[PDB]
Amino acid sequence: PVYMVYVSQDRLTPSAKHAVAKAITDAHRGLTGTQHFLAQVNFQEQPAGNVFLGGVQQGGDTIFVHGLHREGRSADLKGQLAQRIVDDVSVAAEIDRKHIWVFFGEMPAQQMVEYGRFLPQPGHEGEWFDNLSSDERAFMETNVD
Amino acid sequence: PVYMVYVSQDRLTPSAKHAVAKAITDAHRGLTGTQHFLAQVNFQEQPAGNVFLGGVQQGGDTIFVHGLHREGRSADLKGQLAQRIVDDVSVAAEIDRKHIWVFFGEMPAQQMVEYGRFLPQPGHEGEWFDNLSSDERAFMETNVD
Amino acid sequence: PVYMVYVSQDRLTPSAKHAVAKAITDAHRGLTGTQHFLAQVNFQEQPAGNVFLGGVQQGGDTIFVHGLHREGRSADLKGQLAQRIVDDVSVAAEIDRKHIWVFFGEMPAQQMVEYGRFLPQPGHEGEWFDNLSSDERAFMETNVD
Repeated sequence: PVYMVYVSQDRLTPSAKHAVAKAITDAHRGLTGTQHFLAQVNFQEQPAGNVFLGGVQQGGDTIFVHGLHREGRSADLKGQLAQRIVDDVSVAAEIDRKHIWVFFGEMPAQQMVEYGRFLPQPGHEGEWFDNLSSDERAFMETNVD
Repeated sequence: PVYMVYVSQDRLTPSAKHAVAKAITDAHRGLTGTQHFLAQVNFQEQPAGNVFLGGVQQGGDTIFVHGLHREGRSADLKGQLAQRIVDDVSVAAEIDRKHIWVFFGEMPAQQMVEYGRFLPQPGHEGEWFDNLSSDERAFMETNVD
Repeated sequence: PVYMVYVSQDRLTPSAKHAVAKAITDAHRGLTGTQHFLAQVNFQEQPAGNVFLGGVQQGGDTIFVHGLHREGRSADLKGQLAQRIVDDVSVAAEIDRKHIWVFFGEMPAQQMVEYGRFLPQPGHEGEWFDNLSSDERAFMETNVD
């Protein structure tokens, strides 16, 4: 998947960014089976005051997670995954849960490309990994924490 | 909903950001009934010259509104809401409507979290707000302009 | 369409941004037939280190293209469009394909607005253009390269 994470500049230190990425990644790995290296977390920083809620300019505590997923999982799994992200981003960022927004969007794997390769359907990532060329496997392997 | 608003750096003054947010938020409330505090406007500023139309680098005048909505509304309602955002943002920011792009994406409310809580379906915002904590309602009430 | 392109700061020069924007616009136009001026490429730059793969912070090499399309095209056409974007962007940015992520999201044209006007169904771009007013057609025409 790709998790776009919209935060205010200077709200998360580099280590807090690492912590937030590891929380989102571990959650997605834990609940779906997808290997760590297929999960990207992409922080998008904007000056504080760029978020408005109901017309009121905000400080810099709001966190918006936009999660882009392959189609094919159940509503039940997706709810657990969103709740676990709320949970673990709150702990990892030391920010209260009422600041955390999480939307999941879904697309057919047939129109999703990671590492220059089309994604498999959500249960099939094991065989998929194996007919990647040598180098592709070696490269992805290095992206695991 | 979350409205992501893609604009160039220094194109909108802070007063214009407030007026554009208010404009999007009032149109959304006026046409859907969703309470003000549930509508987020998130400005993503980039240096002018980062937008290309037909391969031709632009100045800093294009505005792309990307609305992330719950599923359940009619095509006619989304059409009126898209058009009102066009008209009202054009007025708020004093920009010709030909600079304004607006896309709506929808997701099930079941996979959509705001203020740390799962959203209801689009007609049930009343019941939903009546079963939040006292604190949660209070934090939420402060985000109305 | 709108192509959101997430790249690291100072990884693409002005000229490289242009080439990547031309690669995408040409790939889209070749394969779909949509006029050049209807294809927006919108570069979102963030400091290097804001991208985490498997929870591993990246340099500034990763590119994520998020395509926002009208519904109505075949899975095979979109597979050819995604592959050609990956290929052409690889040459134009001088970046290995293993760094390129491409996702397509689709929405009904009835909730999609470009240049302040609702988009037509795919394939209906020609007739659509002529019942635009003279000045709208004229502003649009200037965005071809």
